[PDB]
Amino acid sequence: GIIWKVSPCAAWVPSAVIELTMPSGEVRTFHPMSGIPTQVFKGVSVTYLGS
Amino acid sequence: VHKPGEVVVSYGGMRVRPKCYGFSRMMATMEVNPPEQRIGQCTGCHLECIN
Amino acid sequence: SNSFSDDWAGKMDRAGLGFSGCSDGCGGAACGCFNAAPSCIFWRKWVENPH
Amino acid sequence: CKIDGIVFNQCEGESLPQPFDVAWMDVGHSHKIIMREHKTKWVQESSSKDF
Repeated sequence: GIIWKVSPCAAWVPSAVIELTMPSGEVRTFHPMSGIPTQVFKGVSVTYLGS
Repeated sequence: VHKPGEVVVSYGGMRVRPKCYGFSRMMATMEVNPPEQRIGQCTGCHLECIN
Repeated sequence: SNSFSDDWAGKMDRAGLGFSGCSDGCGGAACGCFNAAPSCIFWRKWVENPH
Repeated sequence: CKIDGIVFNQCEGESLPQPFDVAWMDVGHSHKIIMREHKTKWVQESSSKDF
């Protein structure tokens, strides 16, 4: 086989790339869909929507 | 043995191994903070002119 | 809706088929009966005619 | 604020009679941990002890 994984979002909204700096000194990456009020969970903080 | 398997607790951006995962009833306490405050105070009222 | 065994069993009601219900619950040192869990309250409504 | 006399958060005066029931896990340290927003995970692997 040659296998394909597929998903029907059927939409397009702006998003960006974010790197984060915990005051302790941790650095954890993630991709927020900040055009949609999505809530990504990590550690203690959560980032959300933009313009 | 007829067991489900090992447990891992992931809790808000963390990955932690439990020695013993369980639920139980506990003896606790509750607090209260009294509501309300009051104010009054002299004011200067005078009338220069009237129309 | 007619007897109300809570306050003196069931008798003539000076209301015409008023309703019944519980409510939200105060519980703690403020209401003073020292249980944590809330308390139901029973209420009547009269449709009345003095003169 | 107060559990079993052990401080959880120092506050003002507190009542007493209240049974209390939340989940908990132990990770090898003195203070127990409680949760309400946790996600568990079940993995079983061949461990010589688990036979």
